[PDB]
Amino acid sequence: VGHQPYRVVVLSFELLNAPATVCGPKLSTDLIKNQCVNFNFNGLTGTGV
Amino acid sequence: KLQDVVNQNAQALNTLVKQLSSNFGAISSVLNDILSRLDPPEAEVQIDR
Amino acid sequence: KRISNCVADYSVLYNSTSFSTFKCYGVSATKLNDLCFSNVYADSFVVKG
Amino acid sequence: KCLDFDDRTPPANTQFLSSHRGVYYPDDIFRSNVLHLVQDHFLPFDSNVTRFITFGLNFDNPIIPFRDGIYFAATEKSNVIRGWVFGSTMNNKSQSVIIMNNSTNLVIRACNFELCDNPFFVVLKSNNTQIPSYIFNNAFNCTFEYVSKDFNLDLGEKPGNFKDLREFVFRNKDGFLHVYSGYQPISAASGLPTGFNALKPIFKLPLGINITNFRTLLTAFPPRPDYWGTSAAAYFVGYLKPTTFMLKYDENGTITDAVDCSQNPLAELKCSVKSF
Amino acid sequence: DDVRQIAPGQTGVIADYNYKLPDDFLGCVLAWNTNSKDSSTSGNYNYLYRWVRRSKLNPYERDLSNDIYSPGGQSCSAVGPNCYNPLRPYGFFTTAG
Ligand SMILES: *[C@@H]1O[C@H](CO)[C@@H](O[C@@H]2O[C@H](CO)[C@@H](O[C@@H]3O[C@H](CO)[C@@H](O)[C@H](O)[C@@H]3O)[C@H](O)[C@H]2NC(C)=O)[C@H](O)[C@H]1NC(C)=O
Ligand SMILES: *[C@@H]1O[C@H](CO)[C@@H](O[C@@H]2O[C@H](CO)[C@@H](O[C@@H]3O[C@H](CO)[C@@H](O)[C@H](O)[C@@H]3O)[C@H](O)[C@H]2NC(C)=O)[C@H](O)[C@H]1NC(C)=O
Ligand SMILES: *[C@@H]1O[C@H](CO)[C@@H](O[C@@H]2O[C@H](CO)[C@@H](O[C@@H]3O[C@H](CO)[C@@H](O)[C@H](O)[C@@H]3O)[C@H](O)[C@H]2NC(C)=O)[C@H](O)[C@H]1NC(C)=O
Ligand SMILES: *[C@@H]1O[C@H](CO)[C@@H](O[C@@H]2O[C@H](CO)[C@@H](O[C@@H]3O[C@H](CO)[C@@H](O)[C@H](O)[C@@H]3O)[C@H](O)[C@H]2NC(C)=O)[C@H](O)[C@H]1NC(C)=O
Ligand SMILES: *[C@@H]1O[C@H](CO)[C@@H](O[C@@H]2O[C@H](CO)[C@@H](O[C@@H]3O[C@H](CO)[C@@H](O)[C@H](O)[C@@H]3O)[C@H](O)[C@H]2NC(C)=O)[C@H](O)[C@H]1NC(C)=O
Ligand SMILES: *[C@@H]1O[C@H](CO)[C@@H](O[C@@H]2O[C@H](CO)[C@@H](O)[C@H](O)[C@H]2NC(C)=O)[C@H](O)[C@H]1NC(C)=O
Ligand SMILES: *[C@@H]1O[C@H](CO)[C@@H](O[C@@H]2O[C@H](CO)[C@@H](O)[C@H](O)[C@H]2NC(C)=O)[C@H](O)[C@H]1NC(C)=O
Ligand SMILES: *[C@@H]1O[C@H](CO)[C@@H](O[C@@H]2O[C@H](CO)[C@@H](O)[C@H](O)[C@H]2NC(C)=O)[C@H](O)[C@H]1NC(C)=O
Ligand SMILES: *[C@@H]1O[C@H](CO)[C@@H](O)[C@H](O)[C@H]1NC(C)=O
Repeated sequence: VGHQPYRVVVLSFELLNAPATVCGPKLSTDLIKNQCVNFNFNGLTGTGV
Repeated sequence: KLQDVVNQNAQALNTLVKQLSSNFGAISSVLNDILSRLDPPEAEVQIDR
Repeated sequence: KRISNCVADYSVLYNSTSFSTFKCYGVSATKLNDLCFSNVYADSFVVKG
Repeated sequence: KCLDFDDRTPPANTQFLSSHRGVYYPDDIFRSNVLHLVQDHFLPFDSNVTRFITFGLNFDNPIIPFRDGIYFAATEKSNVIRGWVFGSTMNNKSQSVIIMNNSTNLVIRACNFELCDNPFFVVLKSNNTQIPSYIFNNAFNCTFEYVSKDFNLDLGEKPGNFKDLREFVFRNKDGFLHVYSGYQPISAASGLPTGFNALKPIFKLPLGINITNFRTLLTAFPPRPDYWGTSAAAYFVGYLKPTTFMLKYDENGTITDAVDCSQNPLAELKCSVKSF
Repeated sequence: DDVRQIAPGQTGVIADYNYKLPDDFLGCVLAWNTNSKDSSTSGNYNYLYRWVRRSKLNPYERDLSNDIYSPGGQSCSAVGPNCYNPLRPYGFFTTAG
């Protein structure tokens, strides 16, 4: 097994303040305003109004 | 002298606010970033820092 | 290779691909479905075990 | 033989307040003479609680959703209510657990049960003897069984208002079903009594099943074999929500008081500076 | 190749749909090769795994159902296109890698 071939793929990610190109399969919801909610915008999560 | 007292208090409060942007050896100064990137165990390491 | 404008759903690989090695460094693997990435590169090659 | 009743009034589902009930021990750490601020799934104080009654011409056995754990309270003069079924589909397709009390001993059994539409025990009031009845038609792929020691259960009818309050908390976490219990002597005719009671841990069962629904198991009292009848009994269901409580342990490790931090400004004050 | 998925904080077919360990796990994982005992020259198809599921399992939870799976709604009475058997045999062979 030490001499057998192995295919390698290295995935390199960038997380900048820029539009998202690749995304997870998480499903979206409607906006809720003026309420204390948990939010998730392009994978950036938080709690607030 | 009265102005000096005012300035000292205002400057101390501003420094307290600015310290939040300061990293302390964690991967990020934003709590939500390490919360959204890392699973709870290593997240607890960074958050404790 | 640059990967853009897509949904990264690894579950499609579950019935065809093994992945002897799967190691993530900047992020957690349980977090991948909840994240959106600004940029993704894929480097591919072959090495022995 | 799944037997169905045809003269049952649909449940009223009247709402009552749970004054200070539903407190339990959230962990297994022994604590003595301390105040403990803990954030967990508790029943908020003075929250609405649904009532299910089988006093007369009703055998109230709906499938009630679990919704992240429940508080259950039975006003039981005649031991009518004994046992539950917890499951997801309440079918032979999925695993479900029956926690029942027959006459002799308590039985906890997890299998693929062919659950009847109306599972129930039959107790002839005249002879005060149970007739064997089938909660399930068949059972297969059983993964857990526990049977307790034998005892005696009083099957006789009891007059007057309910004298017993049996309280339970059911929580499903990490493949473990935590069952907490408590008992209180009451004299209440129609409502949930107002008080405080902390339920001690009784069971931590390693069932490992997805529990989304449950159904209470009740005994029917037919005065004649070619009919069905019910003795008076009622139970109450509330839902646990994630909230911060301040529990107060005495020297024996017993919770003797609690504060719900979100109830009102005075409670928030007591939680903010930890004191009663 | 699946043994690595038996650990806290892992994703894979086994961790998502078969056996999940808590993030705070107190214990030890022990694993040993059983080629001779559990494989055959014809092949051993007794051992199965759930390859598809609608949601991820919670820690220490097990799923014993054998319902035909459809990706979205679409109740299917038998196995066919867009209707799969959720369980998949491992197919252990003595000469496998
Ligand atoms: C899970 O529970 C259901 C509910 O009873 C079972 O379905 C029942 O299966 C029996 C046996 O196959 C059926 O009886 C058969 O009825 C047909 C007429 O349709 C007759 O030709 C056969 O000789 C036999 O009497 C019964 O109808 C059926 N009931 C329903 C409501 O579907 C099911 O079999 C159980 N699954 C397992 C694995 O035990
Ligand atoms: C309440 O439920 C329990 C558990 O289902 C019942 O216990 C069971 O009682 C029967 C009858 O006494 C036992 O059957 C006997 O088993 C022995 C083997 O130890 C055998 O030699 C006898 O010939 C007979 O088959 C059964 O083993 C026992 N189960 C357990 C787990 O102890 C109990 O009878 C029920 N009480 C009621 C319905 O009032
Ligand atoms: C959960 O319960 C089901 C139904 O009781 C179990 O499925 C049954 O598994 C047995 C084997 O343990 C099957 O019998 C075998 O059938 C094959 C093919 O005909 C035959 O070659 C074998 O000699 C043996 O007789 C049975 O057919 C099967 N029934 C169904 C409806 O699938 C299942 O194994 C249980 N899950 C467990 C125990 O984890
Ligand atoms: C923590 O638990 C211990 C042990 O149960 C409690 O100490 C015990 O207190 C009872 C009080 O009911 C004592 O029993 C009886 O007290 C009555 C009161 O007059 C007396 O008439 C009886 O003859 C009998 O003594 C019991 O002796 C005592 N046990 C000891 C001291 O070992 C303690 O009160 C509990 N802490 C609380 C409730 O805060
Ligand atoms: C425990 O069992 C319950 C019931 O079997 C599971 O709840 C079910 O979860 C699935 C998957 O999240 C839900 O399907 C979804 O339905 C929505 C529409 O409501 C659809 O947009 C999605 O694409 C997906 O098909 C299903 O509605 C839901 N059923 C109920 C009654 O809530 C639960 O996931 C199980 N828990 C575990 C840990 O397996
Ligand atoms: C393995 O999984 C893939 C993806 O889940 C399956 O490919 C799908 O096949 C169905 C037909 O059965 C198509 O309708 C889908 O469009 C396919 N999806 C993709 C992404 O290719 C494949 O069928 C599965 N293989 C087996 C043997 O079950
Ligand atoms: C990798 O891609 C090749 C080429 O598409 C696949 O080989 C095909 O397999 C299907 C069966 O699903 C056959 O119907 C085709 O005739 C095959 N084509 C060729 C050119 O061989 C192969 O199955 C793929 N492997 C995986 C794991 O997806
Ligand atoms: C408890 O449940 C009742 C429902 O019976 C809630 O609604 C009240 O209903 C009565 C009549 O049924 C009205 O007179 C009240 O005005 C209703 N209150 C409302 C709408 O706020 C009641 O609100 C619930 N209380 C709590 C604390 O949950
Ligand atoms: C007494 O109990 C037995 C036990 O089954 C029952 O058959 C009988 O009917 C009961 N007595 C009367 C009067 O019903």
